[PDB]
Amino acid sequence: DIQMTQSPSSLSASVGDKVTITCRASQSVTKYLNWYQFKTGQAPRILIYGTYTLLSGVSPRFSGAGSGSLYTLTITNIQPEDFATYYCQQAHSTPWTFGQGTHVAANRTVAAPSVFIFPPSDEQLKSGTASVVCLLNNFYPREAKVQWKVDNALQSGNSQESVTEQDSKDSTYSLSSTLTLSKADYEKHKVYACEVTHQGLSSPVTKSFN
Amino acid sequence: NWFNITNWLWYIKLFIMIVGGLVGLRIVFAVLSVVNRVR
Amino acid sequence: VQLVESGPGLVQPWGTLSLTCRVSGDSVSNDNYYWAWIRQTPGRELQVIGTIYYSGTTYYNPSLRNRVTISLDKSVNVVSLRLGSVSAADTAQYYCVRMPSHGFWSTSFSYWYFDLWGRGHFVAVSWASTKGPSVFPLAPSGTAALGCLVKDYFPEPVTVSWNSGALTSGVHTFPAVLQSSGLYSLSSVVTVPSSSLGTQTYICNVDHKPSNTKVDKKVEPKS
Ligand SMILES: *[C@@H]1O[C@H](CO)[C@@H](O)[C@H](O)[C@H]1NC(C)=O
Ligand SMILES: C[N+](C)(C)CCOP(=O)(O)O
Ligand SMILES: C[N+](C)(C)CCOP(=O)(O)O
Repeated sequence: DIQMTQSPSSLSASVGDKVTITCRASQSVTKYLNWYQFKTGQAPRILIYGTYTLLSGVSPRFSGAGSGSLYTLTITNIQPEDFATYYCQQAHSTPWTFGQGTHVAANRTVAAPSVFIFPPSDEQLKSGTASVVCLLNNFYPREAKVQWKVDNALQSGNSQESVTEQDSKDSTYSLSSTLTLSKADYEKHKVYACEVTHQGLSSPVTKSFN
Repeated sequence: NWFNITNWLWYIKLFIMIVGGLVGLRIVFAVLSVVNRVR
Repeated sequence: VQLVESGPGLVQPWGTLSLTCRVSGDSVSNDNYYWAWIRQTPGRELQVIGTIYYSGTTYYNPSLRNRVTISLDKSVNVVSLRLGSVSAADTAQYYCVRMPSHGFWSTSFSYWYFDLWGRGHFVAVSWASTKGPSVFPLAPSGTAALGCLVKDYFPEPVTVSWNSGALTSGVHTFPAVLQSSGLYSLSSVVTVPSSSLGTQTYICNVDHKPSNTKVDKKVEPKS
């Protein structure tokens, strides 16, 4: 089977930038190289076949080039609807193989997160467990640290985090840190606080309840 | 295996086309029949 | 024009996973197209499972040929996939796909590409049995945030909407997380103007079709 590798694995670009994605093969694929676009909401969508040929309704901003073991997709004037993940595929051999994918995400100005804290629902405390949510809304860049502190004692392991995909219009991320506890332990303590560190914050920001 | 066959057949198609417009086709039949006669 | 894939959400190990793709544009016996199945593992690797022609000819990926079957049903215009002796490693998004068959005299002969894809259909392979989710309010205390915590459900996926589709701007529905218990949990949160809490009611509509669970929970400011 023909090995496919794209470079770079991840990249970021500002709207307007030129973006090139490279696809290298272990053998020569003699121009049987296709490019496809993947967005999370919609069905996958092809954009190029046979190295250069654009399909109808694909913008001519996209253009393909290459030969042998080395191919390249190029986005001329990258627009909001173009941020997505791109795959190359070979049609030369009997078992078709795709590349691993190049994810194109947005670079934009730093934006600090809005921090919220949500206490656990009465209903769920009746059920016998307790979830406490920290929400970090609409921030960039993606990297952010979320510390849990219960009665000034630092926590670890009992909490899980999740992060949304970049917003279609805002171009920013949001993140939920859910802290799950037995009703016992949650009843033990008094003061629950969520500490946030992020590039766009000068001092760590903490939000808390009793 | 077929999808792999097409990668050689494309070159065969190219070959056929270049001798398509360049040696008319009636000429091709005629020389075909010439070869056959030698049999 | 339209390709609708469907099948089970959850399949037991050593079971058989059967999918159907309903084709809503033209007949599957159109001699201009092949059809194919392509799958994506959660590890993002894309794999060609196999192709089938209106005439009956199939190609199967070597690593699966011992245990895969594709077939079309012209009478109802569907294309079916069966995958046997299924393991956890077969948990994937399964796309049904169309592939132009260019005849010899086309300008674009021998160019083989997947030109149209359906939305996909996710299949988890696990011994665990279905489980509907619990829905708990995340109550608000310039702009306020509120939401719904959708905890302890199996398998994926659940869909959360707000005001039956009417509230769309400012919504953030998070990816699920796998808890130690082996069940899934997520949160969905919206930011609204605080002036509106005491006047506008906010309901979240959670749906979990793998267990036929539908729940509508209203989120009121905290007390
Ligand atoms: C975004 O733009 C600035 C401009 O210099 C650059 O330094 C930075 O590396 C970019 N961010 C990323 C993640 O590449
Ligand atoms: C395989 N191919 C025919 C599409 C391209 C190879 O031929 P060429 O374009 O290099 O002359
Ligand atoms: C790519 N194309 C289908 C438009 C033309 C193919 O011709 P060729 O590149 O094989 O000579």
